[PDB]
Amino acid sequence: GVNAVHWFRKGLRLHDNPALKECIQGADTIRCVYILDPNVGINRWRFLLQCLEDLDANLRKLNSRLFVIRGQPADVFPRLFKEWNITKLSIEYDSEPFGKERDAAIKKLATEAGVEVIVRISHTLYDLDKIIELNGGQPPLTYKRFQTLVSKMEPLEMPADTITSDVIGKCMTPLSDDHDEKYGVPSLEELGFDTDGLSSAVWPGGETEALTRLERHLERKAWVANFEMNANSLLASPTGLSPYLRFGCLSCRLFYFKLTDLYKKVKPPLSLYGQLLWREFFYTAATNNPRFDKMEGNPICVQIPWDKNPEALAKWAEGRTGFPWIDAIMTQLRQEGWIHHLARHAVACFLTRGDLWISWEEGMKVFEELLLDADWSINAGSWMWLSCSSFFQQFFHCYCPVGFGRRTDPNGDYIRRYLPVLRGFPAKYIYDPWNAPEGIQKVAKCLIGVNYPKPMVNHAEASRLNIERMKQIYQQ
Ligand SMILES: N#Cc1cccc(Cl)c1NC(=O)Cn1c2ccccc2c2ccccc21
Repeated sequence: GVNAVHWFRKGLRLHDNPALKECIQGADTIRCVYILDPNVGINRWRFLLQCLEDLDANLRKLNSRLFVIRGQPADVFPRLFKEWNITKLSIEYDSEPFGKERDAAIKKLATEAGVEVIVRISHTLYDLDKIIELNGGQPPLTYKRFQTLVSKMEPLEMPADTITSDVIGKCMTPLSDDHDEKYGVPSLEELGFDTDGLSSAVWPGGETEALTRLERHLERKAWVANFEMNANSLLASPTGLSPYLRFGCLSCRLFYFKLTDLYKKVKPPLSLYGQLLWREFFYTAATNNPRFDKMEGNPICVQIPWDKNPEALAKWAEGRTGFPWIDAIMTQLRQEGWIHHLARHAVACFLTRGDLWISWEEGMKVFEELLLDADWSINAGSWMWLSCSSFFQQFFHCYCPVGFGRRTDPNGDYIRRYLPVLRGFPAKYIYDPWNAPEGIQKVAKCLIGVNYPKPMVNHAEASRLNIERMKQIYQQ
């Protein structure tokens, strides 16, 4: 008699799920559980709930259900193991340090109850511990070294077979009459969110949406882009995949295999999988470093004397800096949950080494709240990279908070879109409205300093001083 539980955390999908697949074989019963207890904003929570709704719908097609349990894993699992006579628990492996800690605690609870624990890798292409072992026990802090080590790995695992009725076979899911009340997927309102002024999501969550986008994304790559940021790129794309990769609606391995297959048929260079390998790079760097998201106590982070300035930080996080390019980017972020990678560079440089001299830790927390694709490893890694705090990054140049926006969207339509208060300004002044004469401000029906703030710093001087201060941290 084998009674199994598969615990969803990431990997919110039925395709390429080796842990769920392995759990199901030889089992008599199976139940898939998600555990949630009622720094995450409404867009991230809405995405998660839509993922869980899609999972429950797809399990329903298999004569099963998703079980959503409200609580803490260490508090709910002991009695669950007992009630359901559980003998096997499966999880997709979590390389991140806090998830490792949580999973080690559950493993000991499982052992005490005589429960076998199955762990399989499917959030990353590679076994990250084997990369670290290859490198002598420390992760590589350069991309080229990472590539070299990966080229000595065994060829990659192919994705596992989707969970179907055939896979499930004679295994089944016992279902109680009270299932939809006791184990049902929560609502935003039940989590405490006012959904009064809530437009529908720019980024619908779920495996079904992810796989649809994946197909269209490949057609676009071959047919339209031919495998090769402008005003268009700043706006969300219907074939963008990154929030689905972060939540695990889309397998990174399935994506990788589909990309290689598409290229083979139609026509590979590393640029074909550039994005996916940077993902593995930061996970690898983070896995053995519990202070990866901190400056102090973080052995890979340069110690830099950042300022504490809650007023400036709040202006940055709420898009009230008086620099329209920065404010529009931070507005799209809060409203929609995604901004272009190069827009992230711009606002991150502004907050840290370029202008405000505020610690990268603070920007990382705002991004963790608002960015759908901001998993902990890549977010902390990127903020250290941008602030010149690790990965041997140097302060060569500083993004201009006027000129970069002006070069990406010369017309300023992006500004007019997210900062409609500035819609009346001509392109000559749209990125530096404080330089507009009062008469232009009067026709635009926007008095700078009254209806839209004046710039919070002088960029030419703040950047000059900042570059100086960073230079002198190092021996000249
Ligand atoms: N990929 C990659 C990569 C590779 C090398 C260097 C950097 Cl900074 C990289 N990050 C980006 O380009 C964009 N990016 C950011 C930029 C600034 C701050 C946070 C983020 C962030 C968070 C989650 C996901 C992508 C993110």
